[PDB]
Amino acid sequence: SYVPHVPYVPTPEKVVRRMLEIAKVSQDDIVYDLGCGDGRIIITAAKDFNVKKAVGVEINDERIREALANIEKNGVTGRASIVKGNFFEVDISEATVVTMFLLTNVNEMLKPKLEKELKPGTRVVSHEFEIRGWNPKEVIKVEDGNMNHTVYLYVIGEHK
Ligand SMILES: Nc1ncnc2c1ncn2[C@@H]1O[C@H](CSCC[C@H](N)C(=O)O)[C@@H](O)[C@H]1O
Ligand SMILES: [Mg+2]
Repeated sequence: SYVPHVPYVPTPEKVVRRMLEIAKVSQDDIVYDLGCGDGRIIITAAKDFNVKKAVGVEINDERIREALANIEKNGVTGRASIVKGNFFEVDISEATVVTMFLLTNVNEMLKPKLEKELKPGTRVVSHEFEIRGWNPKEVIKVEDGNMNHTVYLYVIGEHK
């Protein structure tokens, strides 16, 4: 379709693990990755963090096939799934943890949806990009070799 430009660029695995640690993801959680790419975040959530449910939303068909293929080869089909669609339109209200690696302007556009649909205490973790106008509970630097990454953690209902 015709959604704001957000190309496929994945979060490095070390940053993926740190985003989930920072949000304190556990078995009780329901993790949504908005724009899931190859599915690495929801697969790590299910496989390493034992989450009861992980859902990736993805609009690109080639990416959906890779993600579904990755879910199968990791054996997590029970708990991890993909929703084909525009993340702007898909209901994310069941999420207890939402992960994002998008763009600051796309973060901006998502602000009404996040506030509308997410319950208080929902944690939202963003790789690299700020949610402008919100106050993060934490801002963390993650070193992956000689690369530095910033991770933002917000908590719905304590973000303003
Ligand atoms: N409006 C939209 N709805 C669903 N997916 C989208 C989207 N806009 C971009 N995407 C997808 O979101 C992905 C962003 S790349 C980030 C992938 C993953 N969250 C990670 O951190 O590794 C791309 O695969 C792109 O196809
Ligand atoms: Mg980065």
